[PDB]
Amino acid sequence: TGPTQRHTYYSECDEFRFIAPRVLDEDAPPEKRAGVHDGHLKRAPKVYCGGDERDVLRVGSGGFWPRRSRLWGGVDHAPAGFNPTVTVFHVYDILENVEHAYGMRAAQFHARFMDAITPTGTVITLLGLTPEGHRVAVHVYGTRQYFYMNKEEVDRHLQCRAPRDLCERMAAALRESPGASFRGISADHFEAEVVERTDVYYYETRPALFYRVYVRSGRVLSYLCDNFCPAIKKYEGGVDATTRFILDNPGFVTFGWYRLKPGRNNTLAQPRAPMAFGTSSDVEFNCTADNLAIEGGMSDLPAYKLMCFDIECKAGGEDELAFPVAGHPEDLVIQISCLLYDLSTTALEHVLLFSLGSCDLPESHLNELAARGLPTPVVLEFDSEFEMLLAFMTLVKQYGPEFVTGYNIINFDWPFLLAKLTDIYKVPLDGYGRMNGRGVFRVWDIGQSHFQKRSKIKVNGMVNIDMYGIITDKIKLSSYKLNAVAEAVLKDKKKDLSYRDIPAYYAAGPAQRGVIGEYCIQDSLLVGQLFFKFLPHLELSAVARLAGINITRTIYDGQQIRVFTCLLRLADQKGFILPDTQHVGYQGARVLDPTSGFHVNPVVVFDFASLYPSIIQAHNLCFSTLSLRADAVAHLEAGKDYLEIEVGGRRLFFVKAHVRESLLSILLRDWLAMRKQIRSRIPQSSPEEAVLLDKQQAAIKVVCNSVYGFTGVQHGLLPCLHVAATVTTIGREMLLATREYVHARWAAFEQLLADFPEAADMRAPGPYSMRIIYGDTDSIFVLCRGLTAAGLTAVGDKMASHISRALFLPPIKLECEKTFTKLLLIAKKKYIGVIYGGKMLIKGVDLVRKNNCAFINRTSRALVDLLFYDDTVSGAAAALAERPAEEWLARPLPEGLQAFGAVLVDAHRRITDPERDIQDFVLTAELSRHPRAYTNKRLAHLTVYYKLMARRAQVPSIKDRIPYVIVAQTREVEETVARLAALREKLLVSELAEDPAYAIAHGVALNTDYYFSHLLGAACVTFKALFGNNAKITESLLKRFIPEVWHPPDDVAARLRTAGFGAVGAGATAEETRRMLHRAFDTLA
Amino acid sequence: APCQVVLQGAELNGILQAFAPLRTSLLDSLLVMGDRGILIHNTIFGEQVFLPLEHSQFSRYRWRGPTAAFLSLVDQKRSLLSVFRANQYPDLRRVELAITGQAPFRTLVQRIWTTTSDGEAVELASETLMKRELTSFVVLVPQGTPDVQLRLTRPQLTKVLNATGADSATPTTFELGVNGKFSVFTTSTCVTFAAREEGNAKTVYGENTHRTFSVVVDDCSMRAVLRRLQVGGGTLKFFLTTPVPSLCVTATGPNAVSAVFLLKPQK
DNA sequence: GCCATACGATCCTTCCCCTAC
DNA sequence: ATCGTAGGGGAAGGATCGTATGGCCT
Ligand SMILES: Nc1nc2c(ncn2COCCOP(=O)(O)OP(=O)(O)OP(=O)(O)O)c(=O)[nH]1
Ligand SMILES: [Ca+2]
Ligand SMILES: [Ca+2]
Ligand SMILES: [Ca+2]
Repeated sequence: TGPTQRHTYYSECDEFRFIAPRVLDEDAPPEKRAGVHDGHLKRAPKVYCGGDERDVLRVGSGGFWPRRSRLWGGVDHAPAGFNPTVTVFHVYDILENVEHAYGMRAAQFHARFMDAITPTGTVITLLGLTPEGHRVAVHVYGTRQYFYMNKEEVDRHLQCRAPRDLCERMAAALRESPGASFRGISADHFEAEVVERTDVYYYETRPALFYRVYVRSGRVLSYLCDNFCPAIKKYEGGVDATTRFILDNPGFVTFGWYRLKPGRNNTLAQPRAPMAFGTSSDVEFNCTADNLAIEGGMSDLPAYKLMCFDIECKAGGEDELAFPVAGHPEDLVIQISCLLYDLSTTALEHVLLFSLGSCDLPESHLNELAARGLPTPVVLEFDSEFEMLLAFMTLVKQYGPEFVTGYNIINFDWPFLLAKLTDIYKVPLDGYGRMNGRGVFRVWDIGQSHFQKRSKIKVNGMVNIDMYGIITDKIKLSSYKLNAVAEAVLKDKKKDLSYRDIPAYYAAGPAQRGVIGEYCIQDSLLVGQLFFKFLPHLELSAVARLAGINITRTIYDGQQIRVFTCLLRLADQKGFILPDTQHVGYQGARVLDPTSGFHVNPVVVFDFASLYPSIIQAHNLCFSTLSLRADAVAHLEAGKDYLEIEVGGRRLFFVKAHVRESLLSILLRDWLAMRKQIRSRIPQSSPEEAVLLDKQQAAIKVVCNSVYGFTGVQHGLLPCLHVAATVTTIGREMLLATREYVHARWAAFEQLLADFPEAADMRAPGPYSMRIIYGDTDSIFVLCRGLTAAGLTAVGDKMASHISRALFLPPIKLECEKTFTKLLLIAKKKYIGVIYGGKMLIKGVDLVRKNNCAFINRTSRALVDLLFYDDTVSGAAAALAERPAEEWLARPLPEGLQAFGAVLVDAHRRITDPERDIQDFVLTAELSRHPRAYTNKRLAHLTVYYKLMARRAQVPSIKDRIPYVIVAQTREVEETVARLAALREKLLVSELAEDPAYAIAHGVALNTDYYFSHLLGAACVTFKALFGNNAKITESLLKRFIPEVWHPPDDVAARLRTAGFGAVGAGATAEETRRMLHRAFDTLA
Repeated sequence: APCQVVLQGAELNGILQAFAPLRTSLLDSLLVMGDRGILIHNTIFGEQVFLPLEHSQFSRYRWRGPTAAFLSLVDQKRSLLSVFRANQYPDLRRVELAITGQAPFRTLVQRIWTTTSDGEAVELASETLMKRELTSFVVLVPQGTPDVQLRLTRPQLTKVLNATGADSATPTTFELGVNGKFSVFTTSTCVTFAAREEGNAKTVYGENTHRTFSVVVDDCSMRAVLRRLQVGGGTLKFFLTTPVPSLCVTATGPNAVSAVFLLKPQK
């Protein structure tokens, strides 16, 4: 008949651009060997596999890669009589597009599906899988966006009654728009009605009448909200049609199972004719919102497909050691590795290796793969790069991986492939997703614009999950390279291949290409192992289902959208409407004064559980429940019915729950259930799985606490700083009240014993001195000297319960978290301690920071373990506190501090020997902004960035960490610095950093003085609490330990020796030197 | 203390008198001690500054181990020799040096007394200093025959020091005389002395008759350092016998200081 | 005694990195 | 386009100050 929707993706090709290296044809003499072939070739693209030549666009019978697509270029490649039945299907993604009756007049759609979109319409497309395994795309009609406007304002400014006249005026305004695109729009496209609504802001607002406007398009609503009378307040003008469809029908979810049911008037979903298919699914349906129901029975994922992919490039122009550039035609993608998994059993299904040229994999790799039962790899050889890229795109379109993954694909792989496909070969990739055309296929980066903070990729019906982002926020490592993380979490030491030896391997022969392919397949296998070890899709799907947005928006949008979408449900349910509005803002928490020092007595820790959510729930803080002025709440009993607070010099009133319940209270109540469920499985059975449930519950805690951030965002969407400031003030008041209550109750001599008889057993010699020594927001450290640490856990729990019962109303609960045995307080948010069980906790100091090298960290860890574990040094450190630091500047140190000097001298000896490992002296600094957005421009890592850019190396992105090493200051180094400063326009500035690879290649000596000084500084700043928090005295005492007091002549010894100068000391250890002294003195005296 | 050293007021007066012109330089210097006394070594402007202190200059000097070297500064900007300068502490009573420990771990502890308004006890306890052994050290001291000597007086420095001080471009051409004088014709000043070496301001009253030293200096700098040490005058000792000739200017008086410089080794 | 000055430490701001809440 | 605020600590820069003496007193 004829396809109603044109298939933009390639299906028949005859002409293509031929670009390939010249070292592949027959290995020609050096004359015609360098360079890259270029020109226009007129033939059908083809693929080679095992000596078999096939056409890439030759769907049917024989094939090399697996295919899951039914149609191909208007041809039904399905068996005759294929009419599968669909009753239950799991939907994973939701689409949205625009359709017109004129375009769809060729199809055989029902009247009910044509009258609802006759001028224009929006159709919600749900993509999923049937239990059998058939891809299904169901279309839902009858959904229109709507927004609220003030009836009084439009009646006063425009003076137009008869709401149809409002639609006529809107259509007239659209018709006279400067752009010649709103043609044919009339009043029939708009539907204006009168509704009774109440504004969410403030408690004194009275319900009023609003014009609810339904618009039957997507860009029309945006244009009306943007240009049409911007002086009138608008409500919910930014909510998309997908959210409207989700929230209008109760119980609907964006990720889960759905069931097709008969409609209102016994109407059924219409299967779509195969010729009129708009997607690449096997079967499609047409229905409305009345035909769909939620099935609570099935709760397992269907047989989805995952594609872990990776690409490799090789510079083909001059200076082959330079990094490849996508814009350069000579640079090519030599190889692509693609591993296809099934997301129902976590089992390997297919392995593919696209290679440009012949590639014979080594037999060792094949034997290793066969030993583990993995499938035998399939290698496809291509004559040009365009053929390989077209084959990869065809595989993506045909197999249709529902989930796609890799490592650093958002920043390197996908942009490179897209640039090569679009800027060079001019290929339309709009229809290469799941839609047959006019889809979304794009990548956004951070760049200079501060609007975005994350790099995103949007593909319709394709969930891209880069593992770099997942690894970045699950483990803490100085370097996030593939080898480092592989050795860290997988404990698998894997070989690596840089980009400086790839050209030699490629020009050598097919065996080297096979070696490269082996390395790339190992890379893809490692990425898949990480993906299936962490399983991000389950967590992201759960968050998307709970929030009410797509999984893609859950991954890429942020945290404000989830809270806004989840609050919109309650806003619509309660009759409220959310208005549209689009330096430090307010005061935060309080940190107490730390009594820094080395405490040997037990230290217990008390902390509130879910501080901010509990405060919001208990005190009824919300947008609707707030009055900024008096006489508007002056009809209720004071105190009992409302709470008056003093925030920022202003009095605020929050009425109690029994009068007007908070909207945010139900938000937090719903969001905390997931965390409670997650934390209930950790202590059941988890030898090593609990490390992932901890991350999951931490993420849920972050998204729960994000409600306060959302309500405290300045210049955001739906902001109100009053609630956030009230929460902070309440938290500070609770902290101070807890401190005062603990000080004034159990601290005299016996009150703790009277309250708890169990204190009779645990009583060390000495009087009670129960006091608070440190506080942070809601954490309180209590130094319980004179009591044994074995009886301060149950007692601590009882005390926490008593305090929570006697001071704060529910759901605010304070619990005894930890119990230190030896504490070392340094400053605010910086302390190292030992738990009663035996574990050691480090917070704040450079040991747990990512900008310190391995040598200093190892030495500091050794010193900390020495101090906290050996009895002699601990006793000596305790005795150090008796005298002030000044006395220690002229008195010998206690005999205990002897192993400290041993560690110091060992570190000094190890740092001053030939052939030092450069990897132990590398530091890392994170680039967070664009280089042009730096005021200082002197940071010792922007220098490395510019040096890497100058030599055409791998320029780091705007969110990864640059490593560097501080080289020694030599005359050559100084001359190079001067030349660089002169061209790019005394003691040298500390911007001596250099790329570690460059230092390894050129063999540059490292600045030992800088590293030793930094080691001493870290050691003194960590242990300055032992000497009364004085940096100078501690530094002098630490430097006293070192034996680096060698005093040799500055290359003038030879001249004096030639003048007849006696030698004293040094190698002459015998007695004549004494006579030499006489021999000197008789010359002088 | 196996090597305790006690310096009382009787020798403290002499030490203070010796250090009175030495208001600088020796603050940043090395101190080598053995069984005979203390030698202070410094490298002022590439010039070897040496201060000897014999055992007879201390009341209770004592040593038991081998030679040792100590750096005056302790924890930076705190010199062990700060007691012997001008009138920093106008109540100096006694000086104690406490060497304790093993041969490679010997430590010097300095404690200072004070003549208060009604006492002469320790009192001062926060000014005690501790300095550990320098471990590996090599010290080169000028030794050899003094060759020809001479008793240069205070007024002579107005013409033997402030003559050229301008490197080899304007050198002093260190000589004595082709006929038996001590006239050092530098470039134009032509300072003239009569030598008259025994054993009149023209006569220099020399000793150890050589009267052949005529080798030019390596580079004429001098001046400042001798000005810096505030030396009134002293004896010039020559070391041309060695392959590298040297010149040593040693002051006159108790515990004199010596400035040592290297001449032209061409001969 | 003098007075002059070029050295030097010595704070004191401001900006940028990661951490603890 | 899209969570918030307190804290320490290293590094590069500008202004401040306590002395060390000499030129000059003489
Ligand atoms: N806006 C915002 N606020 C945060 C954030 N983190 C902490 N807070 C403030 O809560 C202080 C207590 O933090 P916890 O880590 O104890 O958390 P908790 O809720 O008290 O839970 P536990 O006490 O059980 O750890 C955050 O990421 N964003
Ligand atoms: Ca790669
Ligand atoms: Ca990679
Ligand atoms: Ca808490």
